[PDB]
Amino acid sequence: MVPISPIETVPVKLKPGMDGPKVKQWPLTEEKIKALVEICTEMEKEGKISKIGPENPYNTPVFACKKKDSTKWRKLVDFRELNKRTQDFWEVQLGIPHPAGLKKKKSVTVLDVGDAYFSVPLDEDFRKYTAFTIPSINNETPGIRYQYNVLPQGWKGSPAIFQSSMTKILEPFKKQNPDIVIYQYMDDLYVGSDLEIGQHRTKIEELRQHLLRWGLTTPDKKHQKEPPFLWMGYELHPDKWTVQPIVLPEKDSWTVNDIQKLVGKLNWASQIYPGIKVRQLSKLLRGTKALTEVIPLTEEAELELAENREILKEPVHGVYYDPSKDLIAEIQKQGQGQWTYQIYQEPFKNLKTGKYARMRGAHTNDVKQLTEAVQKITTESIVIWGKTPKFKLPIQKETWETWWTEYWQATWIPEWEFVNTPPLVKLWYQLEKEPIVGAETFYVDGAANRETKLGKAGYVTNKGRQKVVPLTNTTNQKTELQAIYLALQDSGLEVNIVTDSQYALGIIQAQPDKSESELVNQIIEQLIKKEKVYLAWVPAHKGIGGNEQVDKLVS
Amino acid sequence: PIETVPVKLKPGMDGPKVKQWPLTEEKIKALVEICTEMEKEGKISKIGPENPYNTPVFAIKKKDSTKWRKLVDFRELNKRTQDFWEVQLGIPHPAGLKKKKSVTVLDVGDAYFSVPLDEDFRKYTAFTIPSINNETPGIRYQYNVLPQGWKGSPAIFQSSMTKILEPFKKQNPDIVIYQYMDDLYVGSDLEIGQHRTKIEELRQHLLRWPFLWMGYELHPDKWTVQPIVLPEKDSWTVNDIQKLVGKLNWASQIYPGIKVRQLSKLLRGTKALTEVIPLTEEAELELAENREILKEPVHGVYYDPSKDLIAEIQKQGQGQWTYQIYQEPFKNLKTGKYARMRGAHTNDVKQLTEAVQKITTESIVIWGKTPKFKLPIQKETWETWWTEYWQATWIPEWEFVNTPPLVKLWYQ
DNA sequence: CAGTCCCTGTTCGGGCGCCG
DNA sequence: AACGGCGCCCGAACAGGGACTG
Ligand SMILES: Cc1cn([C@H]2C=C[C@@H](COP(=O)(O)OP(=O)(O)OP(=O)(O)O)O2)c(=O)[nH]c1=O
Ligand SMILES: [Mg+2]
Ligand SMILES: [Mg+2]
Repeated sequence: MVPISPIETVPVKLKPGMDGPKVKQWPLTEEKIKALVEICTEMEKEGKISKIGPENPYNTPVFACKKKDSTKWRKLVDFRELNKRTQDFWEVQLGIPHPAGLKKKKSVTVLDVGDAYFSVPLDEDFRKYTAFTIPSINNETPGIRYQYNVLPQGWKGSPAIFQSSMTKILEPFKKQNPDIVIYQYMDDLYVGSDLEIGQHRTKIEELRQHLLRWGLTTPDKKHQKEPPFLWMGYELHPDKWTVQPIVLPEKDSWTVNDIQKLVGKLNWASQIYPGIKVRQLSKLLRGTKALTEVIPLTEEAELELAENREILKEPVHGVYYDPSKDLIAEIQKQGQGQWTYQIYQEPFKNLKTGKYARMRGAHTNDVKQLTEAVQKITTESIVIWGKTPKFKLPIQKETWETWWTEYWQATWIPEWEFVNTPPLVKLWYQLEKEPIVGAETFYVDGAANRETKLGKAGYVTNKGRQKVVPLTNTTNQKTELQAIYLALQDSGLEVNIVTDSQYALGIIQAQPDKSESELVNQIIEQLIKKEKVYLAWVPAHKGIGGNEQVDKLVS
Repeated sequence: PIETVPVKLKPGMDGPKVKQWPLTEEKIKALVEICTEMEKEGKISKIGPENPYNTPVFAIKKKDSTKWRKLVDFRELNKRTQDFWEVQLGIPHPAGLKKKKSVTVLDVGDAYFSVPLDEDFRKYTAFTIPSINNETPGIRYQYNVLPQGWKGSPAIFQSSMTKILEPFKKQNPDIVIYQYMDDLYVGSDLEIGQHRTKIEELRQHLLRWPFLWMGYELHPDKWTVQPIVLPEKDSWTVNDIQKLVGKLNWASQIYPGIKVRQLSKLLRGTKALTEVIPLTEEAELELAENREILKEPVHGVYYDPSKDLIAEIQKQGQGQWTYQIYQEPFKNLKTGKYARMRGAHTNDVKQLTEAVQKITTESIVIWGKTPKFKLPIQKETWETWWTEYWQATWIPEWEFVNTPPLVKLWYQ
């Protein structure tokens, strides 16, 4: 006969055709034994745990770990087999709150519900599926087995149920206090208002008593009344916020797992520290698949790590969001496919920073990557503030206009203005729209043998110029690119080029300025040196003009 | 007082599990206000995380409308109940709708909110309202009545809709009325004054039973087609002829009678691209014969009601957009071109969005289906912006392609 | 006409950061 | 040694189209 808590239960079922968990316990240390028998006894008197007998043919192992910055221990149930047989839940946690999206509040209070999962009841018909034994001695007493009447820590349904139960309890209080903001993340509650400090504590106590009606305790050890407040890993001051101090490891020998933790902290640090790079550090995490393998730091990876530590030396901070002012986002090119941005409302008062360094595609240009960075910032800004910022971009209006009007794919950038801060993003070469009068016409072609991987590449021109080059360990696609490279090498500043390669033409028409292919990078260098280039395509094997002639040479 | 028509998913398919995407502030505030009124009216009810299903939701504004309209992306749920709204209680498609001089589209989806939904099926209509900066967890609801945008709603309501439209159809035997999703397509050959008068009579006929005041007008008798046309120059260069042979060789996949023998003979040798080539007698003859074949209709091109419609769109530049609708490759059921739409010369995404809506509307009128689109755009670019410009109560299927224009086939 | 190849793209699961 | 959430950078598995060979 256990009392029923005021919190409405959540009906939890299991996947049909499957039963409950039946897993044997794990032999643990005697230190863990003297830290769980006291928990199952206190939760038994408080009604959070009931004792079962032989009528419960289930079992599940459990372990214990120390709480972060606390003398109290934390108990976790290894429900990995129960989760495989428990129904799926839809997670109501859609993201992580960010301090740059908080608005200025005169009074702020950060609460923390004590015994979060241990205060929300479990479904009645589901408590029988949570069976576990507790041996008082490691090899003497068999130990009486108990069960769970609340949410266990370790079950895949516990977070979703608590987050939904917490919302239902706060809904009447939020309806009675509309001007009070309550950021609700798991058990921690950020409460802010523009009320006076005296009147703010009044509503806080009202909220503490409102939650108490459903058995939710808000102790004083985790009650924060004085700034700075520790919230979501940040330091919340009345007029600014900053990330908690980030410590980078400094080992004399660097392995693989050390770099994975290093790049991770730098990614986390890049939300407020401007100009962080992880290109050369993550470049070391390629190919090698041994987390315990020492990797030497390259000269580029060392200079990158040095410049990041100097950025972390000076203290930085973000500000809060003011809806009465516009959102501004400004991007700079860091080089080598790296971009960094700042989002602010007043000059030099950054809400947050960030970086975009993803290299998508074998061949691309700076304009494509700038467009991708804009799209990333836009989506991030809608999550945090629910609106798109005005952009300040290091690209001329004329440059952007030339790109998007001539590109064959739909592309667009939201309202933006040009900011003249080098290095400016530009198009490094423009293909002509019409054939050039007076320029030599090169008919290029390449062929390769599928078996021997041998091939030829060459050209014929209207003036009688001709070349055929034998190639080893190549492909048809490579020989077609080589043929174009030959025509660019052997021509003047203005040249017309006729190819049948859809593959090659598709790469070059997109005006790439960088490539994972050395051959394409050499083709780009030639295209930049030219004054006029006209690429034309004809179908292969159709007896069309000089294409028929050069086809004979290379095949 | 109405028994719920039982609804079942297709055999071997579970409900939809699609994550909600981030919404702007004005859209979240619109949905919060809308859903609060729907809950007070019992149309939707709050749910918990034990419902593993979810469907994205956002809001739109129709053309020339300042009122927010809740829009659910039931695309996943719709194709998981396909045996219902196509086999059991399907809606016949009138072939005469596309022949009417004027067709008005009426949002009648509000009527679906009066019919209850099958209790065993309500869990599949779950949606989640997000919050700015994740201040609060998602606010989950499920539908208690027939939801707008679900293909099962017009099918279940069809028996009710038939009885409502029965006096009007008897009063006007010439008017063609078609129902697709939340919309009612009313077409007549009456004059513009007579048509809108008859449309208002239909509105009052529905009132005696929040977007019924709107009427988007169409003119399918004025809908044009964009055939493959060949350039006509006074002089021809080597480059002009190379492009022509390239266009004709690709067009041969559609018209098998196209020849390029005489035109290719003009390029014998290794000539400069800008050299003028006079067209021979046989070349003029072959080119003239090719211009006639491109006027003749393609052989064996007809609509198969069992196959899906496919739509390809090409960005031609300067606000020009071409498109083709087909079921089998090179068997195009319709080819067209749009020009000077909203966002022209400034916004590709708005233009592409407008083109998708126009093409879908034409497909609903002509065949009663929406096509699956092949969009010339990056997935991330489209998914960032398309909801900002969407003005329709339905959503078609789409995929993303990248085809460089090796030869300008549909627009010189 | 199929079956490959070459090449480029997306999807996904795990590594790490971080929150509870 | 547990659960859920978001982000990044990584590689393996897979898909899809031009193009060549039987
Ligand atoms: C940190 C953490 C948390 N949780 C779950 C359990 C309770 C809530 C909050 O945890 P908590 O605030 O640190 O401890 P809690 O149970 O609230 O008890 P108190 O220390 O607040 O009194 O999230 C978890 O399952 N695993 C974890 O590692
Ligand atoms: Mg707590
Ligand atoms: Mg070739």
